[PDB]
Amino acid sequence: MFEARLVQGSILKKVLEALKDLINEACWDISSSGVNLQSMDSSHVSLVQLTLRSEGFDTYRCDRNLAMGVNLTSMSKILKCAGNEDIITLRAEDNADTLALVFEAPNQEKVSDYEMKLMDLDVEQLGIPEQEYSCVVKMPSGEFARICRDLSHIGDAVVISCAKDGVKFSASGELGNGNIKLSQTSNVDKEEEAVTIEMNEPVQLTFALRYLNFFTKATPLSSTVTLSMSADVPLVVEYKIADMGHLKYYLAPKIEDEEGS
Amino acid sequence: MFEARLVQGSILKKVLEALKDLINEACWDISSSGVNLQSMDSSHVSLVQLTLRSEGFDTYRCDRNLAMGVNLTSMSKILKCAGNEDIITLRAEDNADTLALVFEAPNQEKVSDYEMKLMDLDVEQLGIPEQEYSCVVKMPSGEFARICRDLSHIGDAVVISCAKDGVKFSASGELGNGNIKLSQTSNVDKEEEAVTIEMNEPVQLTFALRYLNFFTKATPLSSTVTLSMSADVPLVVEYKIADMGHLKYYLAPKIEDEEGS
Amino acid sequence: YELPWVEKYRPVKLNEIVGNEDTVSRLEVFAREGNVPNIIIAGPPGTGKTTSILCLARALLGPALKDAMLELNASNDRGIDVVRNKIKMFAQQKVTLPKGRHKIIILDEADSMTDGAQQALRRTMEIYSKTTRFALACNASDKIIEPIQSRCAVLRYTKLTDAQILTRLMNVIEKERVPYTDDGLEAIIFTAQGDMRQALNNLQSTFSGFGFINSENVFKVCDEPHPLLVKEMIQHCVNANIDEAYKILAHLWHLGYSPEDIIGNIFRVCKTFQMAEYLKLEFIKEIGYTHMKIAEGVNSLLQMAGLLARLCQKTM
Amino acid sequence: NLPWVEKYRPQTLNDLISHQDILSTIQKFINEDRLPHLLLYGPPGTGKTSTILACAKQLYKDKEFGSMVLELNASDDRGIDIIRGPILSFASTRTIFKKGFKLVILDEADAMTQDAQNALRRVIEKFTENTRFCLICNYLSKIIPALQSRCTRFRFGPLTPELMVPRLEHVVEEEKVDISEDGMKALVTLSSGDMRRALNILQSTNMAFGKVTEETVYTCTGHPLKSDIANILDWMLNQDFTTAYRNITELKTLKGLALHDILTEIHLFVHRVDFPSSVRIHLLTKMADIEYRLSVGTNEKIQLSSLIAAFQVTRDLIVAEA
Ligand SMILES: Nc1ncnc2c1ncn2[C@@H]1O[C@H](COP(=O)(O)OP(=O)(O)OP(O)(O)=S)[C@@H](O)[C@H]1O
Ligand SMILES: Nc1ncnc2c1ncn2[C@@H]1O[C@H](COP(=O)(O)OP(=O)(O)OP(O)(O)=S)[C@@H](O)[C@H]1O
Ligand SMILES: [Mg+2]
Ligand SMILES: [Mg+2]
Repeated sequence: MFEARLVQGSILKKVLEALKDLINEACWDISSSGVNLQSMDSSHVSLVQLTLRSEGFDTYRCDRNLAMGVNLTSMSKILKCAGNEDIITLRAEDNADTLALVFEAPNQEKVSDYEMKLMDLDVEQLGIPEQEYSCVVKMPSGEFARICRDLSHIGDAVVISCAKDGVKFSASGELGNGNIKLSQTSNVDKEEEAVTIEMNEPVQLTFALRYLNFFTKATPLSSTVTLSMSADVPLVVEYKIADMGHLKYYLAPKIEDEEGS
Repeated sequence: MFEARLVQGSILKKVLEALKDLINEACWDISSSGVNLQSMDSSHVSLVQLTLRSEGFDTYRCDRNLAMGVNLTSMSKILKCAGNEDIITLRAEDNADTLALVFEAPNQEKVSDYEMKLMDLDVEQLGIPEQEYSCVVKMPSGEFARICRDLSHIGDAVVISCAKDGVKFSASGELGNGNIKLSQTSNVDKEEEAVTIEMNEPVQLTFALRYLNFFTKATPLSSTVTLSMSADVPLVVEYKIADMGHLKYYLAPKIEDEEGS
Repeated sequence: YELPWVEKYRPVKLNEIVGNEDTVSRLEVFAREGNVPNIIIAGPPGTGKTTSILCLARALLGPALKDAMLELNASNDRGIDVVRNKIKMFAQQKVTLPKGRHKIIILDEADSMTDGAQQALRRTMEIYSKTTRFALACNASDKIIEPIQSRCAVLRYTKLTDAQILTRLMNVIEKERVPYTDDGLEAIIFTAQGDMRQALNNLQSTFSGFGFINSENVFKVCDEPHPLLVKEMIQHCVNANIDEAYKILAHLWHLGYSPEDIIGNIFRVCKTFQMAEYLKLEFIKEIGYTHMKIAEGVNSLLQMAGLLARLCQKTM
Repeated sequence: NLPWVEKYRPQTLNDLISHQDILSTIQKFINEDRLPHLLLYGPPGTGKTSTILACAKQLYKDKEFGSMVLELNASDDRGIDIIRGPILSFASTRTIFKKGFKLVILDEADAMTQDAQNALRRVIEKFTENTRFCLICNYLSKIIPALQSRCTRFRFGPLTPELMVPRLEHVVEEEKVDISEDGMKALVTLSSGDMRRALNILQSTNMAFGKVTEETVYTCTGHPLKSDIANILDWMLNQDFTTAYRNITELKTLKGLALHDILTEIHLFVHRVDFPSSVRIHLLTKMADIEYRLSVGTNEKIQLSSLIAAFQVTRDLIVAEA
């Protein structure tokens, strides 16, 4: 018997509006550590890794480990009928197939029990490497979301660079060239508006713009986002939820072969 | 000679967007009691009654009864022309083929005389039986609109169940069942959230979704909504708009399935 | 608000189906084997192609029928978008089912779809074969492409035989306690023209109209050309007579019947006439020639009189 | 002012005649609220639309006739967009009026294709308790047997002249025109057992000339005269080939006749002429062949010569048998 009590529906709402245009079907692993979502997209390029800890929920109870799989657009439309100040009760049992979302409304008088039908897809678990990378940059999430929306217009795929100085965004689009470079943003009053460089080895890699745009729809979950780049292991975009868990997006590069000349 | 003056212009500018997509024309009937407007939808499912009494107007001049037929397509764009707190007047002659709507421009500088033609439409009054309703619910209006918007994401035909416990709005679609039940909201400070049940015998009626959305298009007219239903009587949605009169929506249920055992 | 007898007395188990013999035994074996393949059911309309797969699905799934059974008719939209969305959506749901149980997606009237719909249905049947088993009810199996029927079993339904319709009609008569005569049973067979739902509808129509079953009451509510007069016309055409046959034809023409109705009853009587075999075949060839004239657009009384003269000229 | 059919259209179950068993069964079904989907089929102008409009005005009042009755006719094309269009949306809805079924009058239902009739079969079987269809058609055989197997059919036959003449006497007593016996015989023969063409021909004879006799009807309509076809058959049976061909082609270019009308009137004539059976078979086979040869669109003089040819072989055989 799996029962999770989300304290606020806003974080679930932002998680689902982040994952709405990326994943065909979402798989949840349920254990005493909490809930896990390690999955691929509809095109087998990106990876989603959502971890929700046990202490973040109001009441979290689980007897046996559960591997459920649900349609995602159906769950987006189910969660669309919900407020932002209501506790959310995810219910499932041992030997059935219905996922129940029970929450309050903004009237705070009426219960709302939305049933859903799961899927029977057996998905091989891909092992996350959990290795070190070549560059780690801490940056506020609104900056990354607005620069993804700003950089989607110039081109179709973008090359990003990180070095000892700071982070760099480049786009060789049909309109022309778009190049930004930001470093040493820590000299403000706010603690969110800060860019921190951790590692040494500079990296330049190109990625599709649409996957970055679908990654940046987790904007108000975390005030600060973490970007990890490496030459071999994929690009990591990590949103740290404050008292619930974390959410990582992994993005594979694209081919940019040099000219023969 | 018909002359009417409203106290605030926003009455028409909230009551005519509810008839923008629901009904195709307007049949104004003039009398010493005031103005009324009974229109059946083109699909003969939805019925709109609008009754504005003479005491709510600033001034009201009428001599004999008049039947008037107008087109709502241009009127639904002429509602965008007027302001929100201006003073509107309706003027109609005896033998003329055009009616005048005279008000002030939103600049508060310019007299606006908009002239609209009359469609000589041959319509007849149906005649409401006005039977004793088997269940009466007093509810908020924005709550009803957001619950119709909530069940617009599940199925195309909601189910209203009304028992002595209260009202249960349930939508079943290809996604999954979602039910919302209200009961006993008299313990609130404001008097507009008193979701009250006024009759004993339970009913269970299945209604269309787009029609209830077209009905809930009229939220800011009033604060509370009176929903009347019975075993075979259509759904009655009553709005006590300000002090000048009221509005009524009549909706036939959907055809039940052959679920005999 | 009484239900019509077409859907009121539809059978609920495979033991009550009288149409086929080998195919209903194959379905009875499939209902206990639990390894049901994807099937395509072919036959004439109204022979029971969707009250058999329905009984198989109800005997297979049982209490989990409402969650693990999808009937898709041609009543809804028959575009490519609905088949892409709804069938894949239903196949992707999970149902807690036993070992030898699968979801069933019945596709009634699967012949009206295009080549793209069936060439995508190839992959939908191939990929989800563990979870769900398809059952396409087709009116004509030649319109089904070869790669669809290579990977799925083909089941054939014949037109109801008059003995089987007799057994079903006498079962319905004994169930509803209807008084009957043998001439009324022959008349309801003749107006039934081999179709079961047509037979049940005509029987319930004449029972609601007049009650007691007799051969005169059947043709008051149907009003075909009477088979006694049409059989007399064929008998006069076979006995070297043209004047009496045209007298019967003019009697059936001043009752306002179309040429198509009279020539259809002419062929239906000449199917079950009693004469020589070669005379039957020459008569059927002449009737088919005249029906080609009539359906071409020559629908005068002179064409029927010429048909009568040619039938009288074949028999010396 | 107005045509007589639009003036004197029947509005009562007793004002429609010769359908008394059908009207009795319809009244029996409609008093007990057991009326099924109806399929009224028959010749044109025998009382198909007016019967169901009388039944609709019996069921519904004048105010709710325009709301719970939808009429589709020959102005609407009957394909597959209509059956998924207005008639499905009409049948699949309830009404704020008294708790009764709807009604859809679909004129000329024999012009629907097999796919259209199967889609209509789906719509009919899906919604029964709230909608009762009425398909009216000329040919029963042009619709599928499934559609015949779900809706109750009724054969609206032609009106016998014995029962047809009291209504003609009523309309000649109400409207004072000159009436003779041969004019009434021409009316009940040329009208071919349907009241619509009889009233139209009677009104056209009244408006054109003023009196109704046999020759006035024949001149206003253009039907081939009996003595005309008698002269044609006499020329074919007792004249030379060139003489008969010249006489009949002058009569065709004078009287305005056509060879199809000559063929059907001669076909009606040769079953009065007491031929032997063998030459009757020969004449009928030859004339049916000439009818088909005219149907496929050939020259007309050669088919006329073939008709004269069949009758000349006939006259040789008749004289040789004498
Ligand atoms: N062998 C049979 N035994 C009993 N009832 C039968 C039999 N065959 C047909 N019926 C009856 O006839 C009707 C079956 O109609 P359907 O199966 O829906 O038509 P169909 O043959 O499947 O062709 P489709 O689905 O339109 S392509 C029901 O009313 C059955 O009760
Ligand atoms: N039984 C009848 N008694 C009296 N008048 C009749 C009768 N049947 C037909 N008529 C007259 O003939 C007209 C034609 O009748 P309708 O029913 O409208 O035609 P119809 O039978 O529907 O055939 P269509 O529409 O040409 S296919 C009516 O308006 C009457 O004037
Ligand atoms: Mg079927
Ligand atoms: Mg008509």
